[PDB]
Amino acid sequence: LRVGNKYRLGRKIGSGSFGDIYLGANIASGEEVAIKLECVHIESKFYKMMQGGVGIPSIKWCGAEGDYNVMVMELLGPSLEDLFNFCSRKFSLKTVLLLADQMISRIEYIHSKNFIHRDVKPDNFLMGLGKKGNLVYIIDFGLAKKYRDARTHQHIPYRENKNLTGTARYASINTHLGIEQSRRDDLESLGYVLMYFNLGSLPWQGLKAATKRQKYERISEKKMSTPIEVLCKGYPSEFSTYLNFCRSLRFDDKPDYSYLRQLFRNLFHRQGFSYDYVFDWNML
Ligand SMILES: Nc1ncnc2c1c(COc1cccc(Cl)c1)nn2C1CCOCC1
Repeated sequence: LRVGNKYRLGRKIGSGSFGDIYLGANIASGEEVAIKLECVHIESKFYKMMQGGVGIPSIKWCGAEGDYNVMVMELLGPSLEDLFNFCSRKFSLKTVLLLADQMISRIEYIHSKNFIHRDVKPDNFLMGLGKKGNLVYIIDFGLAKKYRDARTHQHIPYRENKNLTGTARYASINTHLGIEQSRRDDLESLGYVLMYFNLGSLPWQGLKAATKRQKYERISEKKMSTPIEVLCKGYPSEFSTYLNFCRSLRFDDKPDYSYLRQLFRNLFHRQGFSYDYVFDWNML
């Protein structure tokens, strides 16, 4: 159905607690686009304030189309989780390091603009299209939220007893504890995703859990009993240094992004990798 006067709806590509994603187009220009339908805005504030950033998708139209809330953004490519499968869920160290630099930068971008993602995972990272093909994009469906006042820059208050927000498998340890999330948390999650790409699955993954709750319970338990040095055994120390650093951050602490990025470029240099920017999936 014709929506936003100029966008034709189309096949639905994905469902989610967030709503549904449909492929669609622009009757006028004819540009493939993605559209999200939500049962009759917090995501809108994040996008229009991340606008212009590298790896931040463009929103082309916001509003209600009858009983639903619409959001149209530029079409992007596969997610890192899709590519992970395309590559037998085994990423070379180089691709992991290549991705690590970009992903740390997106997160820092969101942070420099008073927001925390809160659901950092393979699935929320999509590759660009065309010549933006090697650019990693970050997508927010609705968990992004301010962590400081745009004006004053006062960091939001500390809080406990909060229910699990974002995916359990990649959640920071304090999130599991019910602690208000902050920048440190977006980073820690990224820590687990990076280890997830090296191992192929985290040790708290696929836990025999009778019910939902017991599920988040077992994962939380397994995550807190798995020491970093055990989780990263057999891999470059940088991954241990990364996770340990994030887990050290105070609640309102400002992360040292460059230190983290450099942690991985020092490792890139020492492996002797070629600086040819090619990810595993564009190789034979
Ligand atoms: N832009 C996109 N281009 C190609 N594919 C896409 C997307 C989005 C985000 O689309 C929107 C549109 C408006 C608002 C919001 Cl949040 C998200 N998701 N997906 C896939 C859906 C199925 O599962 C994996 C990702």
